Amino acid sequence: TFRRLWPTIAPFKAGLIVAGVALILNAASDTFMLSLLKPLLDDGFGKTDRSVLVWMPLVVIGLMILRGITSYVSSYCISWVSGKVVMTMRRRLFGHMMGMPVSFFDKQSTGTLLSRITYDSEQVASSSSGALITVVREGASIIGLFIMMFYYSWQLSIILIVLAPIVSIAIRVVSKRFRNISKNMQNTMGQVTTSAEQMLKGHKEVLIFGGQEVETKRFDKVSNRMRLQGMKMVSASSISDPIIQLIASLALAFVLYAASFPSVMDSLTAGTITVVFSSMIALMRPLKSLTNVNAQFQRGMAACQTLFTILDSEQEKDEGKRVIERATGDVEFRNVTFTYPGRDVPALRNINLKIPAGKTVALVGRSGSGKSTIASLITRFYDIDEGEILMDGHDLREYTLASLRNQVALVSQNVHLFNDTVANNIAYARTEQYSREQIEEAARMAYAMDFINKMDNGLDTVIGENGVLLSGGQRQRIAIARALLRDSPILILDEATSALDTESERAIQAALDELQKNRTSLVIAHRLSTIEKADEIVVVEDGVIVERGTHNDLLEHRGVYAQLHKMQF
Amino acid sequence: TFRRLWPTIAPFKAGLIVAGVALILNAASDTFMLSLLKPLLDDGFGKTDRSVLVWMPLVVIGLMILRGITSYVSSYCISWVSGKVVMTMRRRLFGHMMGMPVSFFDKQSTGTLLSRITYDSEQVASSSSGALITVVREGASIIGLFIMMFYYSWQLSIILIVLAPIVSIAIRVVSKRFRNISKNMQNTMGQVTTSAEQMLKGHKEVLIFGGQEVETKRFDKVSNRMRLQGMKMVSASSISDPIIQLIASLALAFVLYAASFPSVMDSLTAGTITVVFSSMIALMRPLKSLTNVNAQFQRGMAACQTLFTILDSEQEKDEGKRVIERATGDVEFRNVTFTYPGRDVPALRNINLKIPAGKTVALVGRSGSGKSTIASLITRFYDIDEGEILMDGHDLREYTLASLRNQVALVSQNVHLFNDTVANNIAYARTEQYSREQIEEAARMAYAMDFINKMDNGLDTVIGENGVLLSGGQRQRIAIARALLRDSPILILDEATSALDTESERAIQAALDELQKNRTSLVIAHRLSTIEKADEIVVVEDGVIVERGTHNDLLEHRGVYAQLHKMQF
Repeated sequence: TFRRLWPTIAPFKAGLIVAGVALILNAASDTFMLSLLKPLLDDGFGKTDRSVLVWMPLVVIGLMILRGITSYVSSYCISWVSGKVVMTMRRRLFGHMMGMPVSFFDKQSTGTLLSRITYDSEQVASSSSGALITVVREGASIIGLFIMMFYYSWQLSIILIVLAPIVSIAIRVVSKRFRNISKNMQNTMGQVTTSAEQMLKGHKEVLIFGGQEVETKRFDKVSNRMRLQGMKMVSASSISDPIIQLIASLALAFVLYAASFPSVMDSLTAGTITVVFSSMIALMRPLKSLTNVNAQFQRGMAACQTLFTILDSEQEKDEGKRVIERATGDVEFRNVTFTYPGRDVPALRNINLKIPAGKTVALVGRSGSGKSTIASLITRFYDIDEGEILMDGHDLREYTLASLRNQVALVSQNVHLFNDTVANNIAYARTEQYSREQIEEAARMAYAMDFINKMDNGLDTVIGENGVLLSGGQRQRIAIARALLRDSPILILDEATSALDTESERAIQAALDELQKNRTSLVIAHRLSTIEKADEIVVVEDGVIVERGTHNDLLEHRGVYAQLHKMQF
Repeated sequence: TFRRLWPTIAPFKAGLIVAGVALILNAASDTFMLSLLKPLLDDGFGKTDRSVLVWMPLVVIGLMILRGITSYVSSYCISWVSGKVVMTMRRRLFGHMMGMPVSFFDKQSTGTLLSRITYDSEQVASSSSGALITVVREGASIIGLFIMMFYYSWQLSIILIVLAPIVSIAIRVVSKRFRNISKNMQNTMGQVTTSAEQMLKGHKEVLIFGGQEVETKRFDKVSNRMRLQGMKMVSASSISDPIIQLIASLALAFVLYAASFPSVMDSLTAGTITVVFSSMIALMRPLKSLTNVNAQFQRGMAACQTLFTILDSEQEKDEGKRVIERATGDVEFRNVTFTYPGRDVPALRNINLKIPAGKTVALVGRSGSGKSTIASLITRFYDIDEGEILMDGHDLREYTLASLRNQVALVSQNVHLFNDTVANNIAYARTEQYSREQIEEAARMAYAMDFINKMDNGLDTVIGENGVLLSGGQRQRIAIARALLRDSPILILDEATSALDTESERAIQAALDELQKNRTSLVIAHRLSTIEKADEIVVVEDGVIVERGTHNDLLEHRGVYAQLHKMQF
């Protein structure tokens, strides 16, 4: 179909043409190797015992080294072109995916995105390359073989290529005849098989009533029936091979009959004949290879259409351009009803949550639905389905997206530390902005210096995966250091599970207290200490804040907070 | 492979020998077909003679008729041998399967039982036949071709065939080297792809921070890897290809060098070298095929061992020599504990149920746990796990199985009607015992003659599957007719469906009352009318005989019968 990746491969058209010429020369070497038979057959043997036959080994070994060099060069160059186009496709796909919304990553198919970016892309490249090399090198081979046949024997090729379609239509009609006979009788085969099945399904009924002698006689008759049907199957299927071989040898016999001396043929054959036949029994292979070229090309184009469908999806909407340097103004959720995309049930109904500036507000809901959703809603990682999230006098939609990202920071047990040095991870995308001294001080006041000093290289050790592979609490402290260096006016604190890690829960809690001394703290902690520390506490059963107030006030108004507090202890 | 099984195939040895000689002749056909080449080439065209060329087409086409006839005869005769082996194997398998215990019919795999009857029985014969044709035909071709090489060239054959394994080991070591390189490279590729996967899964945390170029740049570096590493996939593999070709052509050079460099060889004429090379390339195939003979043989022998194990498995136990003409005595359980084989939970604990002679007992239970298994137990489908069943003062295990099975008769909504005529189905395995007049008398007394009266051919119509396809209520009517003709002293009724068919339920109930007017009859049933009509009513919830007494008494004492009276309405 329509491919618009040609501008991608246009800069590398030179390498592609070099690969094509290499494949042309490869096919030329192969067909010249085939044509090498005739001088060998005539002069090498018939004329003399020794003469041409000494030159020919050198000629064929030379042709083979030429063929190998051409094949290797073509493979290397087409690999270069494929690698470059797949390089461009991969980086374009990832660049789009950077700004592309969370919706595809919202469990649409996360594991298959890896396939899309690597396996399907290289499948597109390999399919296109395979189609190109196949069509060019097999067209070259076909042209070379045809010119060989016409040059060596002008009159033999026309009769033989006239005969070949006749044999083709004969083979097709015979195969169709025997295939439909086969399936037509296989219907009866299935009938008898079902008869035997129903016969044996009455095992209890046979056992209870009478004996098996009548049953054995019935199975004997049915067995004889399927045995004769199997006779018919094997006979009908086996007679195909004699018939097809007979047709092929009839074609050969007619060819030889034409080769019988008249005035047309045999004037110039000598040992030519085998060469012609050799070429034909070679020529049958590329044409078959040429049959699948279109199918392979269509498969590659379908994969490329999938990739283009991924690419053409709209990026994250960022129409709002209002900028905000510091977000000291409070956050205000006002009757904000959110629905998860792909989820029929409303994830979050209208909620009037207030988050005053420089205060601790704690989400204490235990239902597990909507608790982490608000952390995404405050950050425009999902669209605002309904209601207004007004921060510092303006709604989140109006604000520049990148602004809202840098203003807010979130720290959780789950944190994807990037494959880099710890110092670079501490200031992601801000290493130019933040000095190494600032990074060290941030790690110090986050109480993570023990973990950095533990590793040999320290501030430059590769903390990412396939590197240090540090423990989860250490990842949390790295994240707290990231937020602390950023000094985000708005902090989100998930704390999914409160683990009293030895020698580390005290340090991480101290770091949490250090970070949340100032700035708003939207905390989803299951730890009772943070809940008590919260200036306000909210419990939401996915619809609305059932209870609002202090933890003691929420204890006074039991509702659902009482049993929740029982699980807290 | 300790298959043995030869007594089965011994009487059909003559067909096997005829197939073998025909197949050897078929291989000799190919040998002589290639032998025709040297007269066709050396003395056909290079020679000025004409008639020798006209000789070839007729002889090759007649050779092809010989090949086709030999192939057809071989296929037909080995089909005969295979069909007879399958005949005896299927017969001896099905006889044992009917003799196999009901515990073998454990619902383990009902369709694979047919597969053993159909798929595995044909697999053993097909595999044995394939191994036979492969070894005989391909070995005949191999030995004939070697005789060819030694006949046409006493010298070139030995050098070519001693050089061939050298080329084989060279190909093996080179291919193994490249495969090892590629294989250990695959692990590096797998490791590299994990970096891209990690960066992709980290989108959730890329977006909150600045991300952007520091992501893409990093990805770009990783993007280069599967290009460069990707080149190592295609580069090395590519340079694997011509090298294995090159050395092969080097061998093709060497023999050709040996064609001329000696002053001794000097005896190839023109076509004999072509005959030798053609015979080599035509020999490569049968050597490959002959390598797979052991695999086919062992696979077929494994399927044969499955069938042999099924045949050798112990039948239903028949260690009872006590014979009863008519079971006029009472049937009674004494603390009979039963467990389904393959089930850990005791299906039925100890039960001491007594059934007086003549009187009717009903079993009631919604879930059916424990209720249904008893009706099978009295027929010795599943042997007792513990306890004893006293029939006429002796144990059922003591009684002869075939003798007992005639005493009790089963009636249910689901009855496997055999594909014979209605008259046979009424007197299955008893058509000689009872007269046709008795059969129609039983049909009339069953009060279901009408459905058979309106039937086209009357009592002689094929009634089972691939026939009239009778209705399930009418199947139950046929069963009540079966019992009427048998006049079994013991009756078990299932009555699971409890279907109130219009005008057929009434006749069914009338027939049930007619049959159970006399003789012992226990009835599982959800019908309140039948439960009331029962002389005794029993409720079993898989644990114990919960309630014993009349239905009014079982209503007076709540227990569980009241809950049954709820949905009996």
